[PDB]
Amino acid sequence: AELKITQVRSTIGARWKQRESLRTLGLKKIRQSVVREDNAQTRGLINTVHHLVEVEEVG
Amino acid sequence: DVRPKITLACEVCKHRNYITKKNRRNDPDRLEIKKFCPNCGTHQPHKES
Amino acid sequence: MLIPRKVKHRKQHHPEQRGIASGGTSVSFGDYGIQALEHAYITNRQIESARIAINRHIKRGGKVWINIFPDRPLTKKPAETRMGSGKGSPEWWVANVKPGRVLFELSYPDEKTARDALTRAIHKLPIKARIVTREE
Amino acid sequence: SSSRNGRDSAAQRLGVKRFGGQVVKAGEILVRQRGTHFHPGVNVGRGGDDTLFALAPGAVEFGAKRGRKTVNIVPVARP
Amino acid sequence: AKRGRKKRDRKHSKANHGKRPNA
RNA sequence: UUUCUUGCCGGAGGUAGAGCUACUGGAUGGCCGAUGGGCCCCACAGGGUUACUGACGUCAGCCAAACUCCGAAUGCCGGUAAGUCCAAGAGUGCGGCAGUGAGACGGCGGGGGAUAAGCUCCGUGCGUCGAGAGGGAAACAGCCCAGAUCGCCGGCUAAG
RNA sequence: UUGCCUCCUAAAAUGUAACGGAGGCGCCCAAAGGUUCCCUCAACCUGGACGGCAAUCAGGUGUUGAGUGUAAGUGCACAAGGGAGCUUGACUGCGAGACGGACAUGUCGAGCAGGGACGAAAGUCGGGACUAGUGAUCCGGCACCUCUGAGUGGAAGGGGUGUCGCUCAACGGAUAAAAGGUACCCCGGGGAUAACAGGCUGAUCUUCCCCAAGAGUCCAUAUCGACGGGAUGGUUUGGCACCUCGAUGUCGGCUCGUCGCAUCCUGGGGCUGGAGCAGGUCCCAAGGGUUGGGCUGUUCGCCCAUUAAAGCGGCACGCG
RNA sequence: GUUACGGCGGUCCAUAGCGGCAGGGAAACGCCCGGUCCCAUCCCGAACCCGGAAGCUAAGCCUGCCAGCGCCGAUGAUACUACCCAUCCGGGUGGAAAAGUAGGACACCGCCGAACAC
Repeated sequence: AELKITQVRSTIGARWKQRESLRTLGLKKIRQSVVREDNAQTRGLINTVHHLVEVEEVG
Repeated sequence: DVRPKITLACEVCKHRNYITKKNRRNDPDRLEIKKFCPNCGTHQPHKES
Repeated sequence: MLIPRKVKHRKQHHPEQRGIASGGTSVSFGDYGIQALEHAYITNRQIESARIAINRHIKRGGKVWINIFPDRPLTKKPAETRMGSGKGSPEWWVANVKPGRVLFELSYPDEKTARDALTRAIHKLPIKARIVTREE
Repeated sequence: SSSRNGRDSAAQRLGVKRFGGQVVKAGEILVRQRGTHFHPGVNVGRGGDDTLFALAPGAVEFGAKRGRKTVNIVPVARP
Repeated sequence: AKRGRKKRDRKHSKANHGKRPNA
């Protein structure tokens, strides 16, 4: 599958792991979106930064 | 005192080879014991100085 | 009063007032009981007051159990002393009470009198406490 | 009115230094400990102060023998 | 008492989310 | 890319939680049943007699920071896949030239305090301020949103 | 109190502070070190003159208990614990490799000389069950050396090796060598740090409830109310040390106020524990008023004479 | 190839132990008799050696069966907790603890030697 992950919140006040998960996903600014594979690694990154991103399934 | 830092010297090479503690009260007499004299290259009897 | 015969360590850290009671939460001895609903360091003086209130309300008959024991020493430093210079001496004996802990139990033939005595005890106590019963 | 306490020794930085699976060299210290909380297993020696060290190169493994935790070194296949 | 109580309780606002500097 | 993030794999822990008849210090009952005091049979043999001080033991029940038969979650140490792709402005080593070594509050875990302090002392790949403007908190360093390259007679939103 | 060791705090790696909670230290052991071998009771009975909470003892199981140079983690009938022999691993002198921890500290494989045990049997076992039992450098000794030898045929006049000398205990050790007073004080700084005031807190303080036990001649609640519990206020003593130490003047009195109500008159309820009355106790509703003297530093008080009354507090303990 | 026959060795060393009931000696493992023979008692031929089969499976050994004591012990749930949401409460995602009952278990394999029939 494919996940469109959009950063909705900011890294200000976010933990180091959360910021690094965001940049590992490829998100550097609010409202930036990245299309990634719905694999275990992507799901773990999404779980770490879930409060900072909104995830959708790409049809 | 009590346990002085006695010096064990060999009988043959007569070299003060070792230093060790000994309770003078329990062992008042000079501590004669077999030790290794590097000058002699072998174990020789050493006694307290 | 209730004071331990001895304690291995007489200057202990404050009991952690967290979580609900995991043991002693049901009436195991008497017919009625007083279940705590908030955390509090219930002191030996409060225990004495509550048990005397129960005993004087039930007068002649009945049996009272005091499940909690105040074996935790809370220390107090001498009055008008600055911070530091060691820990204070043991001052109060408290039982770390958590919500759901049954503090006192009562057996008495008359239900109304038993409940009134437990109400006396609760009023003496420093926490919210309800009258629970063995019959579940 | 003062406190009789206030003394304490230096932390000795004991514990496991190479955990399970870590490749170590011969003579490498694996566990700094007081006593044998872990016992010397295979290719593992026990130091005078109870320091478990690897006797041979390999990967650190933790096993149990007669109910006693042991530190062993498993030889690593040559590449 | 009143001053500290008010300064402390004003952290219970939607904008502060239950936290303020110096409580 | 050695850094870091995520997944998985291997690993040691004794914390949170409890559990204590698993140890070291406790808790209502009766029990074969300890000194048995006490009636004594009237043995000084020997024995029931225990209204009361109640041994070990036992029965569901309870606590501990310096208790542990147990025992997480995280964290940490490694290995491995990748991800971050005009690299993080990453880690490491060697020379830069430093200042810094008075921190503050807030959230979590604690010590001292009265489990008071806008108190004090610690821990926190916790945050922010320090050194951070902007919006919200009426005003209001540390809270919340959000990190200001500069303009715009533009648009969408964050917390509110 | 200061250095070192152990534990907890310490939040399951390591590390982690406080004038946090507990203790140890800084020795001791030549047989308590090495090696080789071997073991074996914590408590009931029968008892065992004396000799019960104990003998020399004998059996069983207590299943690994039990106890065991000096506090935690370990070590057990696989014994780090308990006995025995050796004759001196008392294993010492030269020590790749690795390592754990700033210097300092700490671990050992392994190779060589010489030995000690065990030997048949193997060829195996580097001070103490382990972490404290210590003090840098300088400067000096003392033994040994294939070093130096201020022109040397040459020697005497320094170094190397191993060892010694510090409660240098303020234990990283400013000197080899050192106590105080200052209100006669001075200067450089600090609100980094105290006294006053302010601020936070509210232990203390102050003013306020109950299942009311009990007192109140009869009766919990007219008046009160123990044992316990919950708060108010910020007028005390404090705690903190946040503004101020390139200055925020203190107590008391005077003068002048202003404010709060937690009431010393004016209105009520209860008691009528006034059966009633004159009176009075208690609890609910600031406009005014709320004296003058003596003794008090007197913040406090007591006293004298009055008063309707001689209120309590805040205002930088209002106001220099 | 087989035996209630043997030793040697076997596991994140009790699911294996303790206890109770029943069974075995051709050869092994034992039991056992006297000190001429190495060796030993901090005394003792009790532990270690000599000659053994006149005699025995009582015990150890091992076999079968008992779940009584001990041991192991789920799933579920809860406690707890990382992160996240949440003004004081609390909640979501993920992970996830002993007791017990349901329960498991009176342990689990290879080398070689003896007789059996081939």
